[PDB]
Amino acid sequence: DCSPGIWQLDCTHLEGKVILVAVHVASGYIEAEVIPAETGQETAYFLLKLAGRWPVKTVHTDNGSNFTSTTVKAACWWAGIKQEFGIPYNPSMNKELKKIIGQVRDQAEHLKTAVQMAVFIHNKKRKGYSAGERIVDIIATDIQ
Amino acid sequence: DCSPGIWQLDCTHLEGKVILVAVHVASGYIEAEVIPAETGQETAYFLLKLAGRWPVKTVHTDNGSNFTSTTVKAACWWAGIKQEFGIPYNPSMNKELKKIIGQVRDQAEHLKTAVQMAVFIHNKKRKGYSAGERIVDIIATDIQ
Ligand SMILES: CCC[C@H](C(=O)O)c1c(C)nc2ccc(Cl)cc2c1-c1ccccc1
Ligand SMILES: CCC[C@H](C(=O)O)c1c(C)nc2ccc(Cl)cc2c1-c1ccccc1
Ligand SMILES: [Ca+2]
Ligand SMILES: [Ca+2]
Repeated sequence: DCSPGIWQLDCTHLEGKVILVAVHVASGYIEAEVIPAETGQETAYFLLKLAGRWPVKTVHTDNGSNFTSTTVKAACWWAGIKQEFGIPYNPSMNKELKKIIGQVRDQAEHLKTAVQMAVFIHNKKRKGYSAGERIVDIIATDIQ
Repeated sequence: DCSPGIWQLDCTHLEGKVILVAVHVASGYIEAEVIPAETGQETAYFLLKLAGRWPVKTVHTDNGSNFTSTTVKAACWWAGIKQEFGIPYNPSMNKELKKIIGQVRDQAEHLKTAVQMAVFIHNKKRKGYSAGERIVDIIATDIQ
C-alpha cells in the first residue's frame, strides 16, 4: 500500500526465538524485537509502544488471528488504531531481515542484540534515500 | 541544546521500578520504558534500539557514571554515537512524565503499560505542534 499511517505487524522465528517485526509499508522502515512468547499481550504492548512513537492509523498482518485477543483489541482501541483492509492476502522483510541478522550474528552474544543491529543496518542502508530518511520525509510532508 | 542529533538519557524511579527516559532535546519528544535493573547492559541495548530508529549523534545524561560501563561504550562505538559536551550540568521531563503516568495509572494493571500510555500522551499533546510532529519536522528539514 502507501498511505503514511499504515503498518504491517508479523512474527518470525529464529534460533527457537520469536521476533516481532513491524514495517511502515510506505517507506520500508522497520521496528523489530525478540519477544518472549507469541502472545496477545506482547503484541498489545508492542503496538502501544509503536503508536507513541509514530502516527499509526491502521495495521495489517499476514496472520489475522494475531489480532483476535481481547488485549490486542484494547490496545488498538486505546491508541485509536484500526485494522487495515486495503492490502489483500496473496500467498519479504522477514527474510531480508534474517539475511542481515545472519551477517551480523557473531557481532553479539544474544539474538536480541543482533536483531537491533540488523534493524539499524536496514533502516540506514541507502538505496536514493534510506528507509529511515523516507519515513520521516513521508510523515513530515503529510503533516505540512 | 538544539542540534537535531542530541538526545538525553536518564533513569527515574516509580513503584520500586526503574524507568529509562530518553529525550530528543530539540523537540521534547520522548521514548521511555521500564527496565528490570539500572545496569549498563540495559542502557546499551536501549541505545542500540534508539539509534536504529532515529539519527542519534550525541547523548547526554544527568548521571555521567551511567556511561562508564564497557557494554555501553561498545554500544555507542558500534552505532557511532559520541558523548555530548555542550550541555552544562546545572543542579524536568521526569516529573512531567510522572505527572502523566499518575493521571493514566489506573487505566492499566502494569506500570510498564502506563509508561507507554504516558509516552503516547506526551508525544501527541499539542502545545502549536506536538513533540511528535516537531521531531519529524526537525529531522526531515535537517535531511533536506
Ligand atoms: C547490548 C548488550 C548485550 C550485548 C550482546 O552481546 O548481546 C553485549 C553483552 C551481553 N556483553 C558485552 C560485554 C562486553 C562488550 Cl565490549 C560488549 C558486550 C555486548 C555488546 C555487543 C555489541 C554491541 C554492544 C554491546
Ligand atoms: C498491554 C498489555 C498489558 C495491559 C496492562 O494492563 O498492563 C493489559 C493486561 C495485562 N490485560 C488486559 C486484559 C484485558 C484487557 Cl481489555 C486489557 C488488558 C490490558 C490493556 C490495558 C490497556 C490497554 C491495552 C491493554
Ligand atoms: Ca479474554
Ligand atoms: Ca568490563
